[PDB]
Amino acid sequence: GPHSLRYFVTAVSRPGLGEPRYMEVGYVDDTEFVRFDSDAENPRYEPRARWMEQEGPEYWERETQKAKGNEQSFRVDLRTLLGYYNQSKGGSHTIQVISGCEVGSDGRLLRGYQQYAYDGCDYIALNEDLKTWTAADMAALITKHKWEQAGEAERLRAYLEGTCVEWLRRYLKNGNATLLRTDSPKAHVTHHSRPEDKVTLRCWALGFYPADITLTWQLNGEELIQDMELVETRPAGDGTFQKWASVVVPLGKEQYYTCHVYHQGLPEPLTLRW
Amino acid sequence: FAPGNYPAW
Amino acid sequence: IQKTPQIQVYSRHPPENGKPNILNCYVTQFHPPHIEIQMLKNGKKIPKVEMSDMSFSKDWSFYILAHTEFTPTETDTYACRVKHDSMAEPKTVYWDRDM
Repeated sequence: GPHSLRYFVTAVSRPGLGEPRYMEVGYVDDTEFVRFDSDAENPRYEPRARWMEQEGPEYWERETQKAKGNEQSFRVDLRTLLGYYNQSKGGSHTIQVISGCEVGSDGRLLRGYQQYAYDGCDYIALNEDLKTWTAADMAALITKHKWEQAGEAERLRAYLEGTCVEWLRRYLKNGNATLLRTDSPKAHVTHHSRPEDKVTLRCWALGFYPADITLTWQLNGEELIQDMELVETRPAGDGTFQKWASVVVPLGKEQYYTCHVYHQGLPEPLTLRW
Repeated sequence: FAPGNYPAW
Repeated sequence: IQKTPQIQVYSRHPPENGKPNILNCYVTQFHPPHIEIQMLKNGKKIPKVEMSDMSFSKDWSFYILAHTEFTPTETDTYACRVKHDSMAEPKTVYWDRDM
């Protein structure tokens, strides 16, 4: 299947409390593998997955130097934006960035992207052509004109198509035992009373990897997608994932509803009853 | 391998 | 923008008393990013809590996981307490082991 390398960056100002909080978090697929946090006692880029032990000390030194440089650029950005939006120095503000690339099972590039937000709203983004930018407001249009005259897109494209892809392949190779594994979901159904002669049926899926899964409830061969409550698939603390899906059904009629679990670790989908 | 340059806004 | 966090509390395995497990507090869909998250055993702060899996969704709202190794017993109760600007009061979410 496909794979991704993604870097989530966040800078948060805190007036009266010193410099902004700055964080970078890297993911290969849905697994955290590196992180930088400016609030650490000695801020360094650090491994977050076991297989990153295969990188030498030069790797960590280089990533740490990038992070400290990036941190400074976002401090300046935070100042600049107060001018752009005529905001006071007293309020806290947030920059977010997502950068990444995705490859097929053969290692070839599928797509690359970079998108930015200010205070939780789109600011500027690289278009799918990887040549032009798209800006959400007047402030972002200033930024766009700057990046165009500096040729920033060309530099970014070279990273997304070359460096990003090549390192993703390396991490997939180095982290093969972790990243290319499949852990099959284990499923069960719980039952809870409600008022008015109705019952909540909840189907659980536990201990699975990778994160992509489908949980559906059925009554007589039709899916009850519109009547389901769900949680977003969520990490379980040990590198695996879990999810649940519920439906409200008439008391006494529980036996007619079935939960269906689809996952790459399930040659045939699971079918469960209460 | 993280992006090493985010251009100033 | 202001988005109130969803707080989800859950174990890695279905709980069996005396068996090692992992307790999770997943705090999601919130903005602004400043937040305090504390895992509590019988009303007392658990010391060895790992923070992990910080990300954001397509609408830019923040996601983060707090977790800790634990061995459930019959009597011990567990909760996640979260403070965020969107809420008037700190919100304490109890682990519901029968969910």
